[PDB]
Amino acid sequence: GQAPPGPPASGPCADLQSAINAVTGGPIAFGNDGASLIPADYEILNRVADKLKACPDARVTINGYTDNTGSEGINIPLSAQRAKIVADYLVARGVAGDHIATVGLGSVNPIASNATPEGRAKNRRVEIVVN
Repeated sequence: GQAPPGPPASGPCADLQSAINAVTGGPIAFGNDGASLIPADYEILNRVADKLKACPDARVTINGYTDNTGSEGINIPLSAQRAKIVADYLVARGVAGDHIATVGLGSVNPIASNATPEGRAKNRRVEIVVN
């Protein structure tokens, strides 16, 4: 079952969005595909987790994106994998996994032109959104 998403005084909390955005400096830029993030990864994810634990009442939606040059449909599970990576780190840092939501939107909000692989590398980014 799934507990009804009706939080009386839960949800609206400190601006973790702007807080985490301040550390990330925007979206989560990746530089590895096919394998997992090796040690000496991103201290930012460790930093982000800190404020997510500060207000574990909140819900965070990690949105993953991809380039549109790929086969549509696959982008969904793919970006969902990218987002899961962050969640795993957050949970590993002591953040409540049940309060973290990882989604894969594939190609939705394109940052750069897909004509160039560079832009595609930007488009495959992931963003942490606070509910």
